[PDB]
Amino acid sequence: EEEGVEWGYEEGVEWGLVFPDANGEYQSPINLNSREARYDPSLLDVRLSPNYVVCRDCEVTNDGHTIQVILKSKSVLSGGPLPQGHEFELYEVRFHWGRENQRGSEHTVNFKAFPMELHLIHWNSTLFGSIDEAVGKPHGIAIIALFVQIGKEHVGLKAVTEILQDIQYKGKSKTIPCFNPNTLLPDPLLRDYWVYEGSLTIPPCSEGVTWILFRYPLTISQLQIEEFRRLRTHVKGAELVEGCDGILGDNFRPTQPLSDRVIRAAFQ
Ligand SMILES: [Cl-]
Ligand SMILES: [Cl-]
Ligand SMILES: [Cl-]
Repeated sequence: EEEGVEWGYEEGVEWGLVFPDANGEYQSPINLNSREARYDPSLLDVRLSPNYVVCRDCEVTNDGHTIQVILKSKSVLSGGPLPQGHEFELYEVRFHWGRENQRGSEHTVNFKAFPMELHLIHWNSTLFGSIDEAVGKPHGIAIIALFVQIGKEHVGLKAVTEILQDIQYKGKSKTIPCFNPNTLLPDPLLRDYWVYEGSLTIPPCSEGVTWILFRYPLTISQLQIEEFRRLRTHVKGAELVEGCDGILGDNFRPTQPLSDRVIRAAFQ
C-alpha cells in the first residue's frame, strides 16, 4: 500500500503475491450454475428482509478501482441465510462494469455475463463494532449482488451517474444530497436469490463473505453506462504504466473455482 503496491485489472502483480487471502480456497466471484443450486427450504424460515431507507449523508468516490457510494449503515438487512436476529447494516454500494455490453459483471450465471454488477455491502453489527472489525470474520460481511443490463434509465442511480463527470480521476469524491438504495432492489415480488459463501472480490480478498445474488436484474441506460466508461484508474496527469491504458473498466475479477461449495437457492 504505502510501499508502492497498486493493484488493478490490467497489468500488475498477481494479487495472491501481495494479498495472502487471495490464495484461499473459497474465493469470489464464481459462475453460478442454476441447475446445480440446491433448494434450501430453511431460507424461507425468516424471509430475507432488506429494510432500506433514503440516505441524505452520502459521498461518492472514485478510488481508482471502482465507484463507491458510501452510506450511513441506517439501512439494514436480516433474514434469509443470515443468522437469526442479526442485523447487517448497509455500508456502501460498489460498481463493476465492462467496456462492451457483453461483459462487466463479476459473477456469471450459466456462463452468461452482464454489462454491470453492483454490490450492496453490509456488515454484522450484532457481532462486531465496525465494518473494519467484521472483515475476514465469520458472519461478518454479507453482500447483495445485482446484475444490471442496458435498457431504460435507472432514475435512482441518476443521482450517481450525473456526477460521474466530477469524479473522473482516482482520489476524487463528491457529496450528493440524496440516494435511495431501495431503488437497487428488484420489485418485492421478484426477489428470488441464490446464496453461497465466498470472499471479497477485491483485495484483501478475505473470506467469510455471505453472497446473496438476486436472479432478477436492474437496468440502466446506455448514457448511464457510457458515463462509467469514461472513468480513470489514476490521478489526472499520471504517467501510464506499461501495458495499461488508464481507463477504469472491465473491472471484474476472473471467476474462481467453486471448490466443494454448496450453492443454495431460496426458490424451486
Ligand atoms: Cl492483474
Ligand atoms: Cl465490490
Ligand atoms: Cl469531460
